[PDB]
Amino acid sequence: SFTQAALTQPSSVSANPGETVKITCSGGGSSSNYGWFQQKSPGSAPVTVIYNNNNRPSDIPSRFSGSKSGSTATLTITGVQADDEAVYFCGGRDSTYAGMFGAGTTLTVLAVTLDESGGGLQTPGGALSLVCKASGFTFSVYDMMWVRQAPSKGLEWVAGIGITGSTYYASAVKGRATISRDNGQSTVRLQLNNLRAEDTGTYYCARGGAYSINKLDTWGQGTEVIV
Amino acid sequence: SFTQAALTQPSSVSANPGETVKITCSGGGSSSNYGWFQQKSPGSAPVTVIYNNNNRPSDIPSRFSGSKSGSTATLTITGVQADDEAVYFCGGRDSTYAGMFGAGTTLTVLAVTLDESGGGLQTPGGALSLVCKASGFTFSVYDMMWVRQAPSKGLEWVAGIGITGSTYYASAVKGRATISRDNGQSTVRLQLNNLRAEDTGTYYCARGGAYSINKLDTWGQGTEVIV
Ligand SMILES: [Cl-]
Ligand SMILES: [Cl-]
Ligand SMILES: [Cl-]
Ligand SMILES: [Cl-]
Ligand SMILES: [Cl-]
Ligand SMILES: [Cl-]
Repeated sequence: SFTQAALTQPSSVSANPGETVKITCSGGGSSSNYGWFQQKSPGSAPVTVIYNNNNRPSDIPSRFSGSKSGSTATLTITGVQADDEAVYFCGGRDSTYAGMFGAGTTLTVLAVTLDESGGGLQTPGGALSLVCKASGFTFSVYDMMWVRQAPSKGLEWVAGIGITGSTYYASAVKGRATISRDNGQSTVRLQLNNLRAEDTGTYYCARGGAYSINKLDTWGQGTEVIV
Repeated sequence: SFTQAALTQPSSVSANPGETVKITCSGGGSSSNYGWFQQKSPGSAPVTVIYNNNNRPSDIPSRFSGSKSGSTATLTITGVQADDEAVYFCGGRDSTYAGMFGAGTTLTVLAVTLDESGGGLQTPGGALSLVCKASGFTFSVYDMMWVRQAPSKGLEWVAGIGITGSTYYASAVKGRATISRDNGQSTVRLQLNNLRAEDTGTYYCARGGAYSINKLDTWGQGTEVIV
């Protein structure tokens, strides 16, 4: 718990389209081999791009290749495309019978919008603060609201705010929630305290209504909250 | 908490490609209006397809239309495509200042694979059982393993099983985990007890190695576990 050992790989690498990118990883047991796994977003499942140092799965383009040299391995992507943007995890094993990963290398390849943040792990009885940053429109003339969705459940209205600052809250969160807006920063904020397990879920900000869900024309991508 | 009121919409509707589908929803305050939101998978953010009874956002095809009649509204999709498969939520407001949703209507439009299930919400100190169902290959001749990923963290090896039944566990779960396989049912099972918050995350089954992550050529889609 207070100790960890992982494979070493770089945090990030940037490339223009069409370039050849190489990412190297080191560590693992002395005779170990290596694989590489692509995860295009934290919510998508990894896929293998290279296994056993240098083999491609059938569904992977030939522009992906790999090699091993000693206790290092290298992933090469020729002709990088925007679609190749992802975190690439190396994996292998230690000198014992345990699997090991690297921390992952993020590959970066060099309109009305709403962007939520502030979620993550939370303690029962604790509090959270979510913020949505809007852009691409006159923020001050729109009502805004938050909607959430518990794991394997439907959409639930949480709170909303009108253009004169009137606020409205769902019974589920009454007494514990505060929604506010900062027209200068084009942000809306949702504070929620005395967290319960029922507060767990994905939280979306959306534009157009405060309590009138029918007026919503634009949704953020959400932020996950786990109590 | 022991009471709920929502808009009424049907659980599901099935259609062949090219058909015109209509889904109707009822309820809400007497003068309320309605919107419709598409969610293609529980992990993707909703998007508005209709708002204010009958308006389409600019990025939505004209094959989507809506109408309101009294305290009912209807979503129509002409020329349904496979890509239209999704849950469609209606939304509006009550007679008071609160937003309301329906439970959502699932639209159904009429190889080596691994499919995990058994996750969801869990209580600290409780236990869980995840199962992966394999198909498309001779299951009994492959090593299999589970990997997890905590919110906003990297991949972590959990446990693996070889073709002779040898099992291997990460230190994080030693004493609390049991991995098993049923070659007859092409399933692998991960039991985990005395759950801690650190056990929260998405859990993947993958084919090819028990502790040798480099041998993995195929990944499941994952199952989420929240303690
Ligand atoms: Cl070794
Ligand atoms: Cl207002
Ligand atoms: Cl409103
Ligand atoms: Cl009314
Ligand atoms: Cl074995
Ligand atoms: Cl192995």
